[PDB]
Amino acid sequence: LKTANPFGLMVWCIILGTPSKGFGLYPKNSSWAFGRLRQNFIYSGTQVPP
Amino acid sequence: YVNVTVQQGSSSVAPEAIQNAVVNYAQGKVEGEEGLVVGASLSAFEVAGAIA
Repeated sequence: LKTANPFGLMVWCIILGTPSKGFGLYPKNSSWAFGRLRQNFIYSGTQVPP
Repeated sequence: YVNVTVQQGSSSVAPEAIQNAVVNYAQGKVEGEEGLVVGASLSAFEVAGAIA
């Protein structure tokens, strides 16, 4: 009822047998191309207003 | 260059996970496998064995 850990959710999935890669897991930094600033290499208004 | 065909089965796996496992088998984290040393041919059978 309060599980927030994606690891616990994946363990639950293994318990129940459902496939897991059909679900978005986490918004954390572990996702590709994330950072505290992350303002570089992106269209930061000098190129394109996003 | 390698081509791989696979069916999901009953538990989906991210392709990047399999790719990482294979490319690190190229250096061979696992015991008993030297890897791709000088003068070492490669076969799809060995890659499938590493995956298994």
